[PDB]
Amino acid sequence: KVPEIRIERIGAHSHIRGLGLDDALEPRQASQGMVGQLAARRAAGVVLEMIREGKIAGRAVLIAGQPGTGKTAIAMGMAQALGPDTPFTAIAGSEIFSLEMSKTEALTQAFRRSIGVRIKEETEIIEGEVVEIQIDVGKLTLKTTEMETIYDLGTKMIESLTKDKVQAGDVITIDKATGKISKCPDGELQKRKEVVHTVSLHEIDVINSRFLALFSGEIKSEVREQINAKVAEWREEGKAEIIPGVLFIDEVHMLDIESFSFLNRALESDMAPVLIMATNRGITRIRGTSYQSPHGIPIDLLDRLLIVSTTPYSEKDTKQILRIRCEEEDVEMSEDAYTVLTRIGLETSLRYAIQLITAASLVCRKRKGTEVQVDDIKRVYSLFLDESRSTQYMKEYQDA
Amino acid sequence: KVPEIIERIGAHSHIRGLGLDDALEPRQASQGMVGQLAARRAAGVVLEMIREGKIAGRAVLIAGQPGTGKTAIAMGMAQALGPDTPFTAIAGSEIFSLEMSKTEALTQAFRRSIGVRIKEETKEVVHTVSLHEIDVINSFLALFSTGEIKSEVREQINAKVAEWREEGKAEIIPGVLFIDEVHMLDIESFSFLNRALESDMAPVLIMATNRGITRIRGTSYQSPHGIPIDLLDRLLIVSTTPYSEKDTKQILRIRCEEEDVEMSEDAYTVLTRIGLETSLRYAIQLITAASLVCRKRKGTEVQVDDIKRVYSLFLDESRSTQYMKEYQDAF
Amino acid sequence: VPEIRIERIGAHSHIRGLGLDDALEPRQASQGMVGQLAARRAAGVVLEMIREGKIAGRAVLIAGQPGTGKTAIAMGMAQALGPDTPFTAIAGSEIFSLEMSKTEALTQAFRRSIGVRIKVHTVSLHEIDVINSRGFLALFSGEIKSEVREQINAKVAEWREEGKAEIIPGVLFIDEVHMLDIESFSFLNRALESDMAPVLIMATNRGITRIRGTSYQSPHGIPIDLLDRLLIVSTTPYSEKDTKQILRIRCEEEDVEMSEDAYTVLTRIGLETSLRYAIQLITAASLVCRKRKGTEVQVDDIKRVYSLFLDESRSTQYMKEYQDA
Amino acid sequence: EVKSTTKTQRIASHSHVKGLGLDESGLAKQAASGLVGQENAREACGVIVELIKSKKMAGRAVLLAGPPGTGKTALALAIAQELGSKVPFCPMVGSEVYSTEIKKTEVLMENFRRAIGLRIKETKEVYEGEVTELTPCHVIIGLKTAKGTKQLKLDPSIFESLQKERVEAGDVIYIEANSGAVKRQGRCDTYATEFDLEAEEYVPLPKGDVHKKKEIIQDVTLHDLDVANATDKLRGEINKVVNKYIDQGIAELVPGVLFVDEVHMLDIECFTYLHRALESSIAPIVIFASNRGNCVIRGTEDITSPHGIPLDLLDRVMIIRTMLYTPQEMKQIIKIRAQTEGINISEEALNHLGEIGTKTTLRYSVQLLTPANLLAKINGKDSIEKEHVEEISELFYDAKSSAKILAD
Amino acid sequence: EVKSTTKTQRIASHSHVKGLGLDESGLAKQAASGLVGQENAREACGVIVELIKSKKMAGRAVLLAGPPGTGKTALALAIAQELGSKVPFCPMVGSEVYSTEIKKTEVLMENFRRAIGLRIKETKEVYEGEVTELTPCHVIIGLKTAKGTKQLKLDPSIFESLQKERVEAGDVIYIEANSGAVKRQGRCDTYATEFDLEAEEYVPLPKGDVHKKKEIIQDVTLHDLDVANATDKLRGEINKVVNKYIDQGIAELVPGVLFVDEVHMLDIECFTYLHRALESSIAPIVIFASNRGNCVIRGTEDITSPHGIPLDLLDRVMIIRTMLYTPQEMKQIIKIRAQTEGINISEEALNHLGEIGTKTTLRYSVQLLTPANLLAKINGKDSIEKEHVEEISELFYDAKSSAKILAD
Ligand SMILES: Nc1ncnc2c1ncn2[C@@H]1O[C@H](COP(=O)(O)OP(=O)(O)O)[C@@H](O)[C@H]1O
Ligand SMILES: Nc1ncnc2c1ncn2[C@@H]1O[C@H](COP(=O)(O)OP(=O)(O)O)[C@@H](O)[C@H]1O
Ligand SMILES: Nc1ncnc2c1ncn2[C@@H]1O[C@H](COP(=O)(O)OP(=O)(O)O)[C@@H](O)[C@H]1O
Ligand SMILES: Nc1ncnc2c1ncn2[C@@H]1O[C@H](COP(=O)(O)OP(=O)(O)O)[C@@H](O)[C@H]1O
Ligand SMILES: Nc1ncnc2c1ncn2[C@@H]1O[C@H](COP(=O)(O)OP(=O)(O)O)[C@@H](O)[C@H]1O
Repeated sequence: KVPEIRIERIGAHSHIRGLGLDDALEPRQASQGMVGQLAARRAAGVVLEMIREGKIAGRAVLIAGQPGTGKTAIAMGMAQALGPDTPFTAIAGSEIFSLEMSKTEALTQAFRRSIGVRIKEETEIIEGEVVEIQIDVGKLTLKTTEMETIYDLGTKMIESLTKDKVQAGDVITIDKATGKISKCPDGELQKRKEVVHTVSLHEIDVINSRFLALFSGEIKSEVREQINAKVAEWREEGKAEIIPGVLFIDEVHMLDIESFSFLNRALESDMAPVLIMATNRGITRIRGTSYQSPHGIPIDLLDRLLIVSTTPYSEKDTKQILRIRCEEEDVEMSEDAYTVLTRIGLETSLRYAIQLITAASLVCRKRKGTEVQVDDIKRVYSLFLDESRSTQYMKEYQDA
Repeated sequence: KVPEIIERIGAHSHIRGLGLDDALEPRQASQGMVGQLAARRAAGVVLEMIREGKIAGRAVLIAGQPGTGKTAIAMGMAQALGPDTPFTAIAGSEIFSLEMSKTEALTQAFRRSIGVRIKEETKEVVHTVSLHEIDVINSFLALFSTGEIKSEVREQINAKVAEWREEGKAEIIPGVLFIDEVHMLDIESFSFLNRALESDMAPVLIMATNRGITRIRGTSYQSPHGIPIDLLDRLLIVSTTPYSEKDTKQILRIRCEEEDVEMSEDAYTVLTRIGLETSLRYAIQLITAASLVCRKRKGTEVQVDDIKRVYSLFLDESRSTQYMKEYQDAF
Repeated sequence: VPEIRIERIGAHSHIRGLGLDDALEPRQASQGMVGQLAARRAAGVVLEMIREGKIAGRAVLIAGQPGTGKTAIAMGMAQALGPDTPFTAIAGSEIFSLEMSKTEALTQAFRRSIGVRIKVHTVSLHEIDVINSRGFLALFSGEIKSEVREQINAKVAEWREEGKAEIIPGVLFIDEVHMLDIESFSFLNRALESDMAPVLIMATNRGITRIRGTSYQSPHGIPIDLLDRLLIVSTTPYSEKDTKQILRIRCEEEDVEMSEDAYTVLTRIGLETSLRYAIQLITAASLVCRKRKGTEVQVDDIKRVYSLFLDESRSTQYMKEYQDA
Repeated sequence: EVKSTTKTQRIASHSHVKGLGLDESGLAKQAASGLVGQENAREACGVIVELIKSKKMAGRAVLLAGPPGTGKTALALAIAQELGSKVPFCPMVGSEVYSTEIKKTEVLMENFRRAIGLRIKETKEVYEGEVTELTPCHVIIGLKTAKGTKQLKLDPSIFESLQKERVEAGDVIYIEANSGAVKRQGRCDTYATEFDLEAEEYVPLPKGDVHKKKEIIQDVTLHDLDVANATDKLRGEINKVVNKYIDQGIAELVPGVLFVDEVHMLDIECFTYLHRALESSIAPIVIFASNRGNCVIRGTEDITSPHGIPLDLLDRVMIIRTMLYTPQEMKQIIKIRAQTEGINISEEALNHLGEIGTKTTLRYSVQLLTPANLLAKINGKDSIEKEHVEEISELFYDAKSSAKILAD
Repeated sequence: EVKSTTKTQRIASHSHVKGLGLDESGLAKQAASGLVGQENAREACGVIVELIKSKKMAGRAVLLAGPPGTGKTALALAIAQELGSKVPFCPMVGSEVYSTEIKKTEVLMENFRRAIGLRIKETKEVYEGEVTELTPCHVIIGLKTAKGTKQLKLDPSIFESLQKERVEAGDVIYIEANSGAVKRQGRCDTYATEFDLEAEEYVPLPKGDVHKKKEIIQDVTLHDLDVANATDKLRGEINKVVNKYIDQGIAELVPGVLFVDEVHMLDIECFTYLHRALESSIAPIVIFASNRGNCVIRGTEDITSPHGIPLDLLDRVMIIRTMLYTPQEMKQIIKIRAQTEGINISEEALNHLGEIGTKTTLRYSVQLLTPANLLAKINGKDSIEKEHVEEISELFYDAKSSAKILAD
């Protein structure tokens, strides 16, 4: 008995479709929805080459740079370029400290939800041009380039098919929807659509185990053991395939020496996913110890790290990212307002500039306007503050 | 099956009410308490609050140098609420116990600060008993050879008290709970105090402190009086000024009359000086040693030379600590 | 019940007692011991105390720089107390063990210093315990029961009653006593108050040092209650001829033949760094000389070995000087 | 059904708040529904409310950064009142998560369950009518409806509840037919004057029968559900019954507002729990309140973050600042509080109380209203005067000045 | 026979090393046995091997004291390989004693049991002979020895293993009779030239018969038996089995080399276990490594000691200093690494890589081989050039430079 079926939910990187460099490791300025930052993207491409040719095992990637430069964007691009169905987890370092689960459980969940299984289910699809609508419950005369065979089907399904495009389409899936495209009926009458849907391990654990229940998390070891054995069973028999995904850990310095050991122990395995860390801190103390090392990472692990650096954005790059995000969020904007928003983003932060978009859109919608203007941007800039402004104002208050 | 039934040391036996009266107007002589007129007036205002029912969700804090009788003010307010108003006077350091966790200690204090009247027809004799006494009944070296009051006894007692309240022969009197040196409590206990005060049958809370801006125990933030902000804006703060010569003379006279001591006038002046720059309670301690010394030489009165002998025999706090401290510096 | 460190590794096999004798008068040559007459005389006074029975409730402490012979003095007093007296030589860091808590470790150390004589076989009480406790590597495989020790204590009482066994109070040595915290010092203080209690020698090379587990500083990192009941013996650092004689007797013990110039260069090396580093160099030099088909160790072999293996001061200073970048 | 387990003490101070008070254009009129002044934060609060209405706040949260006594809790309560009729509101401080008897998980558990609410709606044949006659005997009462005046047998407890609601003849009220309970809804339009209209505080004759089929809506929170059952199993069985109710179609789940004051005193594990709870489709709009700047996160050492919030969660947070009140506004807030408390006060006393407020805080001035009223009543007056306020301000002190005095 | 659980990635970077590269008199040649430079430390290591073989390490230990990337792990592996043909090597960093699931005792014992190797010598029926023909019919195979050609049925798995071993007609190889497996011993001496001798890569015709009784020597590790039982119960059964085997006299337990890098990260708690372990009669030669001087012992708070090691166990430790590498030494090292990795590299590319090595570290330069090789392969070359090395240096950074950039 085994039943089956975050970042994309908030949609902060919905425009990232692959790395975009291509041209045999040569970055394109526009590419697939990624602008600027050529060196980091090319290093990421070299990382994909290493992963593809099987020479990455035992190593990991680290991404350094100031916040708001696109570390998670580079990770998402690498994950998408690795494979169209590649799982991608994007946890934060502080997240593993939980009231419910221990650090072991949190890191194990993050690891397992990064490795995926592609379940390949060969559903038997009935395709065929409907020469005649047979009445009814009866059969259905379906023909292709092989033969013409009657297939039993319900009366209500016949009533739905008569509404469907006849005779263009009528490519039904077994006990499922009827896809009307065109006359595709070809080859044999009973084809196999091998739906290859990839899910990571963790959804398999939660589905196998126990709405608002998320308000009222540990997975029992027996479930983990049985799934570990039975996934190997499907791999042996051939139903599914195991795909190494990407596990991203933002602000790696918040981890401690007591979990870096777990990272080293776990990633030293065959079915281990690519490990990406991100940090914006230089030399800093290792949590749980007294010594100071670069990036808050112990020296033993750090010697296995491919370190990439992300440079801060410039005028044109920031304007381009703002344009992409506005297009993705169904927001219309003017040129001078775009310049003002770009200036605001470079002055304080790109994430704050992205945050201001929805507020500006709503303040514009309220006055029955279609194009967000510079006045709307200035209004939402006055309403909501960023980190530096609030800290400065209220620290000036706290001077006593 | 359920049966029924601060002063032991007698350091405040002379305290009988706050003494202000006259429609919230402090009387200099009054009944026991002497001086600190502003503190008396603020205590009377708080007393009016407790009387009408406008103190719920609030508490009282008294800040002042040690030896200014803040515990005396608390005792006076407890007395003026009625002759059978329970009064607990625990210290902040008394909640750290080998057998009782902070939960049990604070719960025991709170339940000991709530009284119930028992009318008993034979004439309905009224007997006022605190809840904690009733709890300890349902359980001669017991003080030496646990004390954890079990939970089921507590719920049974609460249900019994509710039943006896609805029946109409027992009535609940909220007492006064006093916490001396409140800066020694930690955040995990301040939270318990904040949550327990949100009850209908909640005793008046008085906290006393003698230290200013201090780190909250359990945290790393500086707060006034070592009390978290979530409890500090629900506090009525009164401050007691240090005594002067005439007031200390009067308190010394009252305490000597209470403890059966006959002292000469110049001896009273010297003891007032004693209580003037060392501490008043130190002089209070010295009176009994002087009385014991005077009986050794077969005397009825206590002379100034008896004070001069007793002062050399026993040391006050400042001299005793400075001695060892400067020895250690010289070591 | 069934019946039958420093000696196994060595470095103290040549010391057959203090050798002072002559009614408490240190002899320069004596029985293996070389120099340090004052500490040896104080130790002899301690033996006199133990024999007369005036040591109950007290204990001995030995201070001095490392490499001066505190363990040598302890072994000498152990040998002088009798031919088969137990001698345990634990350190202050061996009571922090993954398996045994400090109580179990210190109790094991104490019972490894209370010997029993059976008629002659002398065996440690803790050895009897381990014999009465159920693979060629069992040292890999503590917590040796809680009731078996009581049963063995009762059986030892019986063996004392009917006359089949004799109790021998041994010696328990704790090197680097500042390692212990205030927790273990209380256990030591409580355990000394027994009729069958071993003589307790502590050693330390540290002056004013904060007591571990507390915040107050004390001499030698020992609480005052124990520090006021101690016979402190101070050992002075060696000089050239003493260490030369020490190296000579050690080499005679480990079957090494060496020339005079090699002896004096080894003595100087030991004077600069430690007696233990100079002692360590001897075996390496002997093995180097064997490869070169040489029977007598020359001074150039000392050169080679001193260049090969580094001492502690150089090793630490080199990499402290490394971290300048 | 069940009672309410809302801590009214924390809300009683903010009782004059009846919403945010914005016009159609969203501008602040500086005086509406109790709130006065603080225009910028009120406009931002209205923008937040609009975002909540359109479900654009997927996981984003609100943070209010300002000095103490600048209306952060008042703004949160105003948002909670603006989001609907009776959207639940549960204010809490971080310090409550540190309890010696209950785990931090249980505290955050309960304070989350107090925030989201449930509107139960059900058509009942209740005694909705006009009280034409009252004859307490078995309390035979005449209720007039679209049918006519019907005589009903009630209980003395029901009549006592009717007295509690202060009901006179000619009031459109429903008395429960299944159990029996009087809840005032309004008066009757049979005895309506010109200024009394229908579908308002005056209700016309209840259409239908005396057993009128009316859609009763009761507002509850799951915390009252858990305390209704006299453990995780209890919460689970409430979970399943609520799920059954919502699938049935007689229940509606509404997201409330969860106010978190003193955010800097939450452990870094509590922030992770809050982030995990902010990830659900149904969840309260978590509003933080901060008055400490770059602070060390509890649970970690030598790390500094804005407002003591980890950079993981804090990037999903919008920041609204609350400015300090001016003395002219000071007087208006304190006047509103006094008027709502029924404490008459003179103009010069109001001036001096405003000076005291701008000196130290506003909560201090607010608590310095009952003592002044009692000192006025004791003296034999009805209205507080300047001398009374000065006397009561000399008698009692705030934390800052008391600590300053004790330092010397 | 059980499989192997050696962590091949930790010894993958050290695969060219064959021994210490020491001549007969103990001196060190400049380049031999896949080892370049560090003649002083290599001579010291050879002396230490002599002491270990002479049973003079009766409770002592080694410490390699040198800056990072100076061959400490390489010299430890060289000592392990010089100890014998298949002496176990168990590298470790102290940080792994800090685990959440398994305790410190479990980690340290697991790493100790990875160094106590066991040479099994099992008497088995064997099929050492020349594969004359392979006619598929169960693939009956003819095996030739001194007696003649015997035709026997062969299992498909053994045939697949023979194909993996690449054995053809005219090859004297070994097969298994009781179990069934093929190991390539060599070709028959029917084509024996001057360099093809007997009992070597060329094996003559087996005297006797195809079916023989042979003592098979096989290397195993105790922890390998631990992973072959799926607690301390299984371990106890393993020690009992090992005791039975050794007392039978058919096997020998060999002490290995247990490397501990970053020795300062071990607690004083772990050092007691280490000290009580290496004192045993059957114990691996525990070799530490360190690159910091006077350091605080972890577990205490103010007691600083050499290399973070307590003064008790440090007494019985010999210290060997490892020096830095000159540019030509680094060039030779990187060339050896490239040759062992099958990567062709130019001369000026090696010059630039050596410059990079002397600038930051050696292990970093070693790691910058596969990325450069793949960049060259994508570009369309066969060997790495200077441009590829420069470009892969501008793409990937190292810890120190990345931290320096992140400083501002
Ligand atoms: N090179 C880039 N191309 C396209 N989008 C980018 C790029 N760099 C940053 N962004 C956008 O900026 C937003 C914020 O960047 P993010 O990666 O969250 O910052 P951080 O590096 O601190 O995680 C992201 O939503 C991302 O889409
Ligand atoms: N106004 C007063 N009237 C009567 N006694 C007083 C007064 N002020 C102080 N005392 C006496 O001073 C002593 C110390 O008072 P208390 O508040 O109990 O301790 P402390 O003041 O040292 O904190 C008490 O014994 C009390 O009788
Ligand atoms: N007086 C002595 N007689 C004989 N050997 C000595 C003497 N003093 C020191 N030694 C030798 O010096 C070596 C190191 O001394 P040791 O007792 O280990 O110093 P520590 O007091 O630091 O333990 C020992 O092997 C010991 O044999
Ligand atoms: N702009 C405002 N309009 C109306 N009332 C206010 C305003 N600001 C504060 N108050 C009132 O002042 C009292 C103090 O509460 P509050 O300001 O929320 O404390 P804090 O700011 O410390 O959270 C509250 O009862 C609140 O109703
Ligand atoms: N003397 C040497 N001979 C051959 N290869 C070496 C030598 N020294 C180092 N190497 C190689 O260079 C790399 C240096 O890393 P390593 O020696 O493990 O550093 P550390 O010992 O400080 O951890 C290793 O992969 C090793 O194979």
